[PDB]
Amino acid sequence: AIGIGTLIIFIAMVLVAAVAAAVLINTSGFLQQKAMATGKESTEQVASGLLCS
Amino acid sequence: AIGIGTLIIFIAMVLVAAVAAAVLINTSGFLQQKAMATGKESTEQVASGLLCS
Repeated sequence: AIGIGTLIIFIAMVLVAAVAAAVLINTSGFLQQKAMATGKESTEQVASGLLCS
Repeated sequence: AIGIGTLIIFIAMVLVAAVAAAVLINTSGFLQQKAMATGKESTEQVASGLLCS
């Protein structure tokens, strides 16, 4: 009798961990974009300019 | 984390020293002209003349 239930709740544990992992993976992706963008943009700003002759 | 910023501000140090150097170089140029001019002119003045016979 006991055995049956153990299996069922095990399935839930798996799925819930999976769902949480998805958040972390996705979020890391979302940040990767902006992280790079900010650095490149900021460098181009400080480095570039024109000079009166 | 720290490394990133060090690089960026280094760039600024370079450019600011460059801009200051430009002033000194240019200014020296501006003075070179007048310095010479004054000497030549002044000599020609003291040396030249006419005499009644």
